[PDB]
Parts: sequence; structure tokens; C-alpha cells
Amino acid sequence: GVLTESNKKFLPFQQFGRDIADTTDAVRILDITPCSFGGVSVITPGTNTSNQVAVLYQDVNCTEVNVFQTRAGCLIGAEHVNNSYECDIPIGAGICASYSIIAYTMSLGAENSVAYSNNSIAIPTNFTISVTTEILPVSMTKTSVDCTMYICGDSTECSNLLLQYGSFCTQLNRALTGIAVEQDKNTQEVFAQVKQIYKTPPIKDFGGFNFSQILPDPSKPSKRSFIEDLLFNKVTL
Amino acid sequence: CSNLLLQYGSFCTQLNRALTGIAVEQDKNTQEVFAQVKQIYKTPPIKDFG
Amino acid sequence: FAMQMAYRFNGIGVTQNVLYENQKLIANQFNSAIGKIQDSLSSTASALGKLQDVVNQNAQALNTLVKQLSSNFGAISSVLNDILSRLDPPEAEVQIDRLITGRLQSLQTYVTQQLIRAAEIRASANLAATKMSECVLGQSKRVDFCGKGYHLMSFPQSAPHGVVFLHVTYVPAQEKNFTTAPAICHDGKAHFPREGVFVSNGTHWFVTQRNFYEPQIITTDNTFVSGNCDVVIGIVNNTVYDPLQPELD
Amino acid sequence: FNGLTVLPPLLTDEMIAQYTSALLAGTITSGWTFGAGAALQIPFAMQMAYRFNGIGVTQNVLYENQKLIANQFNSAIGKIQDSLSSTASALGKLQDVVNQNAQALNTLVKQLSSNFGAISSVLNDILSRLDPPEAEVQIDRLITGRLQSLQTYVTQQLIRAAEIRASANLAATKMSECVLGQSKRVDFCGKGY
Amino acid sequence: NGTHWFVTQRNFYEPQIITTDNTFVSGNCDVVIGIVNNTVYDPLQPELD
Ligand SMILES: *[C@@H]1O[C@H](CO)[C@@H](O)[C@H](O)[C@H]1NC(C)=O
Ligand SMILES: *[C@@H]1O[C@H](CO)[C@@H](O)[C@H](O)[C@H]1NC(C)=O
Ligand SMILES: *[C@@H]1O[C@H](CO)[C@@H](O)[C@H](O)[C@H]1NC(C)=O
Ligand SMILES: *[C@@H]1O[C@H](CO)[C@@H](O)[C@H](O)[C@H]1NC(C)=O
Ligand SMILES: *[C@@H]1O[C@H](CO)[C@@H](O)[C@H](O)[C@H]1NC(C)=O
Ligand SMILES: *[C@@H]1O[C@H](CO)[C@@H](O)[C@H](O)[C@H]1NC(C)=O
Ligand SMILES: *[C@@H]1O[C@H](CO)[C@@H](O)[C@H](O)[C@H]1NC(C)=O
Ligand SMILES: *[C@@H]1O[C@H](CO)[C@@H](O)[C@H](O)[C@H]1NC(C)=O
Ligand SMILES: *[C@@H]1O[C@H](CO)[C@@H](O)[C@H](O)[C@H]1NC(C)=O
Ligand SMILES: *[C@@H]1O[C@H](CO)[C@@H](O)[C@H](O)[C@H]1NC(C)=O
Ligand SMILES: *[C@@H]1O[C@H](CO)[C@@H](O)[C@H](O)[C@H]1NC(C)=O
Ligand SMILES: *[C@@H]1O[C@H](CO)[C@@H](O)[C@H](O)[C@H]1NC(C)=O
Repeated sequence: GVLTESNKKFLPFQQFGRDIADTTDAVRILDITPCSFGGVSVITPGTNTSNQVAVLYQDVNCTEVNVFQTRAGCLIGAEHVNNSYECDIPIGAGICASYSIIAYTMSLGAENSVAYSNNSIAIPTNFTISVTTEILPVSMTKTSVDCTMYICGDSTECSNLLLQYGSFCTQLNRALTGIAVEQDKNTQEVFAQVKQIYKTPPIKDFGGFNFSQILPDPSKPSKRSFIEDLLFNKVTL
Repeated sequence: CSNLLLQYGSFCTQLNRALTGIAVEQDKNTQEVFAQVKQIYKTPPIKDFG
Repeated sequence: FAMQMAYRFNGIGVTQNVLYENQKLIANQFNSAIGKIQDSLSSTASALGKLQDVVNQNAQALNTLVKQLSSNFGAISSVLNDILSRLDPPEAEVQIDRLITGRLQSLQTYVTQQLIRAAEIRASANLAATKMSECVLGQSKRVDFCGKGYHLMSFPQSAPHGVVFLHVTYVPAQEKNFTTAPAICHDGKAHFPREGVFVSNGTHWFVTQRNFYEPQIITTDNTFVSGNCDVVIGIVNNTVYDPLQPELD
Repeated sequence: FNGLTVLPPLLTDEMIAQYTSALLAGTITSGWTFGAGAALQIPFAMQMAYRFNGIGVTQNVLYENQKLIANQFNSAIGKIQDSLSSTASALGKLQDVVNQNAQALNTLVKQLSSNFGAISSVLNDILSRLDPPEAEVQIDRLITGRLQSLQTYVTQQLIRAAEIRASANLAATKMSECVLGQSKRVDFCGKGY
Repeated sequence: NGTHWFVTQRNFYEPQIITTDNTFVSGNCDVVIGIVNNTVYDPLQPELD
């Protein structure tokens, strides 16, 4: 560590001085201050676009060691601009980075002032029909682990040694089975709202609304709609 | 001690990943709670609200 | 379906005539939005980020367990067969003890994170079931619960481990300024609209609905009297049409 | 100082305050129109009359008792001010969360200085004090103890993170419903209509 | 109140004279349990007179 002049007063019978955590803070008088240390993060825009990266030293005032200082530490390798854009790569303390690499302050949104005044209103004269896609996980893959086989791997002596360690394997198996049945119940409760399987009429006359792209297609790829087919092909297992 | 811990296993990576996920989750909670509106509105200078 | 869409317009406070005047426009807008969703799903990637993230988390946990299975845990070897074939029963027993302690700790840790992730997935599935019940099986009045704007309906679709809701909603647009008044003073009486808003384009006063511009002449049928013009702040003088005098005369 | 750091939040206090100010300005000037799209100006007296219609009261009541309603609202805001200024423990949940996190951190720090069956809890003393073999086994004991402590701390941190995520989801739902519009759910946005 | 019948709103006391405008007719009065006899004002007779 670093020896520093101490303003603390030590009694003649006192040799060491410990702060919270019972760790050494001062030694007979010199204060012990551990020298500069911290974390190092790398900000990159992806290897595809470029190989240029920036280095962030957090909780470190790097004046001792395109340098920019922020409440989250200090950034090296990214220019600091006085403009404001949407946050691409979050660094912290209101500071973000984007792609050379630019470091800026995240813009909260477009700034406007509504023309508020009494005896005055704004009324729409037109409408828009907007369809928004929202994705919610319903379940996850069910996995079962054989504790005896995983720990031992076809060994009788290891099995005997594990037997008298207690019934931890039974607890883990019960937890995994509960997780699996919980996933099954979640899927059932999400997708079994109705007890009857309704069918659309052969003629599709819904006043001009067209649902052939969300209804099952004649090609019958597992009887999935076009959008469902796209969603299934987008996720790689 | 570092050699002994790396010989012990790779728990540190999992623990760091969990902590990073917790931090990202907290940031997500703050963003979803407070950044619902994408436009910043300013109150008019005249305070005439009936 | 036109009548159902008109019912849902009534749910968001829009009369049926607004729909029936522009049924073709609404259908075309819905088709265009569906095509836009198609194009976004075909071209733009990472649209299913949550499912990919949870799948990757599960795969990473499994891979971490597999890799941790190959740790010495302070023993001479990370494989049990070599220790069994190389050591006498006491020393082999000690090494197996160390290996089992390490592997059991790893398995308990993995089961703990699996249970936490299962609880999170259960919460997400409960939210999805609530959305399906309140937006697919009916019209939801909650704001931003099933889309940005006035909710009209929702369509469910499957996903490898989730549900995709296409929320069809109504968004006002093409807004215009108007001059308003809390009530109308006629014959020394204050008239308030039954449902809607009093507006003025500069010279004439009309009554319409809040969510759409459908101006109508002021009439005793769409207004009610609840006193005089001495208590309401912002009263505006105007005539109120009575649809009985011309019939009588 | 022992590998424990606090990462600053991405959204600082000033930007969160700016978010709240923008939401309040949209609510006062527009009401619920800004939450469904473009903001629409309204004198906020007709907006309050619309809210009264929503709760089941005709606009005439408000247009006749506007002064009384405004006085009552101002008195209620003043009462809230007085309660927040004088009465303490008004933010018990946030204080409890902060003290819980601080207690967890302090417990981990204290656990960092445990023998765990070793000769001493100071690693450097063991290293400068003992020869490789049994020094290594003592270091192994210390590593097992400290790893167990850090793992249980991480487990409880994950549990508290899940609880905080649930609370934040509830808060976001309240902001979407109570603030951006009028909620018909009973007791969801306060007692009464 | 004690003798006179009015129609008001659920959440506020704003009594008004019973009128065909704010009331609707559905069947006879031999089925409803607890119905009472009262007059209903028709706002067309004074206009004709
Ligand atoms: C980078 O991404 C683009 C996406 O448009 C892709 O076409 C290109 O092949 C990628 N480059 C590399 C080197 O992967
Ligand atoms: C870093 O140190 C310099 C001088 O050593 C000082 O001026 C600056 O304020 C320090 N940074 C912070 C964030 O305080
Ligand atoms: C532009 O940004 C720099 C940061 O590197 C800043 O020092 C400078 O004052 C800015 N110019 C302005 C605000 O006009
Ligand atoms: C009219 O409305 C626009 C936005 O619709 C607003 O910017 C303007 O201040 C309003 N008043 C005018 C133009 O007098
Ligand atoms: C409303 O917008 C549509 C396009 O979305 C347009 O075709 C139509 O003419 C508009 N109606 C009015 C009254 O402006
Ligand atoms: C629905 O859309 C698809 C593609 O946009 C088209 O092939 C089909 O004919 C449409 N249906 C109707 C009834 O127009
Ligand atoms: C207002 O509307 C009425 C009828 O719609 C029309 O006669 C009058 O000229 C309009 N005035 C203005 C200023 O647009
Ligand atoms: C609007 O405010 C002005 C002054 O602030 C006042 O003279 C006018 O009477 C008000 N009108 C209404 C309808 O409140
Ligand atoms: C409205 O008319 C009444 C009598 O007809 C009059 O006393 C009052 O001053 C008028 N108000 C305005 C704003 O012209
Ligand atoms: C009830 O109210 C009517 C109208 O205000 C009044 O004429 C009558 O005397 C009242 N009766 C009682 C018992 O208060
Ligand atoms: C109420 O109950 C009493 C008996 O206690 C009965 O005489 C009366 O007719 C009932 N009135 C109504 C409206 O049900
Ligand atoms: C109401 O009047 C009818 C005839 O006018 C009578 O038969 C009935 O008994 C009356 N109701 C009561 C409660 O007396």
C-alpha cells in the first residue's frame, strides 16, 4: 500500500490502528492507503463494423495513470462531443457511447412545448390503425439432471459415499420435476383459455379486413400461419 | 490463492455474470418505470389551471 | 366483423358512424400495418430478443455445469475413473469425497439459479395469460397495457417458447385547434353537453366528441341545463336550437 | 476496498426528475391524450370535468364547485407537504431497501475476516508465515469459506433483485394506468374514486 | 325526501323532476317488486298549450 501522513492521534500504548472490517489502516504514524485499483471495461461497436475499442476505468481518476472524465470513471479512446443522441452503448451516469467511437450524454427525447391555454383545445380530425408486436416468454426448456450419475458417473463407491451425504439428490430431483411441471402448467394456462376449438368459415368476408396472413395457410407447415412461421424461423435453438 | 481458486473451478465467472445481470435488470426497471414517454413536455410560463 | 369493430370503437368512445363512413380506410390501414409487421419480421433481426435471451441463459447454465464437471476441486484428477484405478480405497475415498463436495455445490448452485429463472418465467407467463384474457378475449380499458393508444383488439401467435400479441389500436392524428367553453348561456341558463365538447372555429359554435371532430349544431337534445350563467367560470353566450318550434309552426 | 464497488446508475437523478416533470406537464396540459399519442391541449378544467364524468359525476358539479375543488386540492397538497416535512418514516420502503442492501454488504465484509478453521483470517500472514503445502491447504480452507459466503450473498442478492423487479413492474403499471390515464380499478390508484 | 319523488345521480344529490326524458318504460307495473305510484312529467303538453 501507500504510506501517507496521518492526522489521526495515536495513544502511546497504541501500535496499529484498524478501521471497519478489522483490517489494518494505520501502522506506527503512517496511514495505509491501498494504491489505485479498479475495473476495466471495453466498449466496442461489434467486430463486424470495426475493430476500434474504447477502455473505461471505473472508480479510478486516471490523472495518475482522448481522455474523458465522468462520474463513472474515465474513458480512453473515444472523443467527447457536446451534442446529444439516443443512448447506444450505456456507460453510466448519463454518459453513453456510439459509433470513430463518440462518447456523449444521452438525450432524453425530443423537446417540445405544447400550446397550453384556456378556452383552447386540440382535437384530432383523423385516425390511424396501429398494430404493435409484443413478445412474452411463456415457458423454458425442461431439463432433468441425474444427481448420482452427474456427480459419480457409473461408480459404485462414489454412489455409496454420496448416499450417506444425505438426500440432497432427492431434493434437487424434486426441484427439477417441480420446475418442469410448472413450465407445463404455465404453457397450459397461457394457451388453453378456451375449451372449444373454433373454425373459421370457408368464405372470408370480414368487411375488407384480411386475416389470411395470420390464419393457417393451405401449405400446412405444421398448420402454422405465415407470421408464426416467420417467428419460428427467427429463433435458433 | 488465485492459482488455487482457478484450480477450484470457475464460480467467479458465474457470480460476475449474475451481478452484471442484476445491474442490467435494475437499469431496465428504471428505464421502464421512468422513460415511458419519448417526448419531454414543458409547462407553459403562465400558470392558469383554473 | 364490421359490427364488432364498431362496438370496439364505442368502447374507446368513438361512435359507429365514424367507422361506417371510413370502413374501407380502416381495413386498408389494418392491412398496411400487417404488411409492415411482415416486413419488419422478415428483414429486421433480434425481434424475439427475450426468447433468445432466456434460451441463451439456459444453454449457458447447462454449458457452465458441463465445464464445471471437469474441475479438480483440489483433487489430483478431474476424472473419477483414473482416481479409482490409481489409488487405494482410503486415498481414493478422500479424493471422491472432495470431488462429490465440489460437484454437489455446483449442482446446488445451478438448481438455485434454475429455480430463480423458473419463478421469473412463471411471472412472465402469468402476465401473458392476463394479457390473453383481457385483450384477446375482450377489450381492455387499461392504458398502455396492450399497446400504445386506445386498444381495439389483439391477435395471439405462437413462438418457440412464448406468445406474440399483435395489438390493434386506435391512434388520433391530424389535430386542429379550436376554441372551447365549459357551458353555453341561453335564456339565462347554462347548458352542458351530454357527451362531447363545445368547440368553435372562430365564428360558429358546435358540439362534437372528444376523440374525433364531428361538429354538430347546438341542440337541447345533446345538451342539458343545470342552472344559470352566474356560477360557471368561462361561460360563453350562444343560442341553442330547439327542434320543436319549427315543427309546431 | 476489498473488490466491492458501486456502479453509478445509468439514469441520474436530474434526468429522472426531468422525466417526472415531462410526465406531469403532459398530465396537466393534456391529461390522457399524450399517453395515447400526440399531446392535446385542454384547459384542465374541462379535463377535470371529463375525469368527474369518468368517476360518475356530471360536469355541472365541477363547473359549479370549481373554487371549492381547487381549494380542497391545494389544502390536500399542503397537508402532504406538512406530512413529508414534519412526520418521519414516510419513506419506510425505500429506507428499508437501502438498509437491507447495506446490511448485506456489511455482513459480507465481516465474513471476509473469519478464520473458517484456519490458523488466522489474514491471508498475507499465512503466505509470509508458512511453507507451501500446509499454507496451501489453509488457503484452500479460506477459499472455501469465502466462496460459500460470496455465493450465499449472491443468492440473496438475486432474490432481492427479483423482488425489486416485481415492485418496479407494479410501479410501471401504476404509472401507465394511474398517471397516463384514468383507472377504474378499485384501490389500484388510491382509496376512493 | 318526505313526500315528493325526484330522480338523481348515484354519487351526488342533484334531485330533478321525474320526466320521460330521463326515464324509460319497460312493461307494466305488476311484475316489479316494490314499485310505487307517482306522476311522470311529460315536457310536451305545456309546449303544445
Ligand atoms: C456485417 O453485417 C451485415 C449486415 O447487413 C452483413 O451483411 C455483413 O456480412 C456482416 N459482415 C461480417 C464480416 O460479418
Ligand atoms: C481527479 O483529479 C484531479 C486532480 O488530481 C481533480 O481536479 C479532479 O476533480 C479529480 N476528479 C474528480 C471526479 O474529482
Ligand atoms: C463542445 O464539446 C466540448 C467537449 O469536448 C466542450 O468542451 C465544448 O465546450 C463544447 N462546445 C460548446 C458547448 O459550444
Ligand atoms: C395550433 O396547433 C398547433 C399544433 O397543432 C400549435 O403548435 C399551435 O400553437 C396552435 N395555435 C396556433 C397556431 O395559433
Ligand atoms: C385521413 O388519413 C388518410 C390516410 O391515412 C387519408 O386517406 C384521408 O383522406 C384522411 N382524411 C382526412 C379527413 O383528412
Ligand atoms: C390478403 O393479403 C394477401 C397478401 O397481401 C393476398 O394474397 C390475399 O389475396 C389477401 N386477401 C384478400 C381477401 O384480399
Ligand atoms: C365555421 O363553420 C361554419 C359552418 O361549418 C362556417 O359557416 C364558417 O364560415 C366557419 N368559420 C370559419 C372561420 O372557418
Ligand atoms: C381565459 O383566461 C383569461 C386570462 O387568463 C380570462 O380573461 C378569460 O376569461 C379566460 N377564459 C376562460 C373561458 O376561462
Ligand atoms: C350574455 O347575455 C346576457 C344577457 O343576454 C348579458 O347580460 C351578458 O353580459 C352577456 N355576456 C357576454 C359575455 O356577452
Ligand atoms: C321535499 O322536497 C320538496 C322539493 O324541494 C319540497 O317541496 C317538500 O316540502 C320536501 N319535503 C320534506 C318533507 O322535506
Ligand atoms: C320492505 O319490507 C317490509 C317488511 O318488513 C314490507 O312491508 C315492504 O313492502 C317492503 N318494501 C319493499 C319495497 O320491498
Ligand atoms: C297505484 O294505482 C293503481 C291504480 O291507479 C292501484 O291499483 C294501486 O293499488 C296503486 N298502488 C298502491 C301501492 O296503492
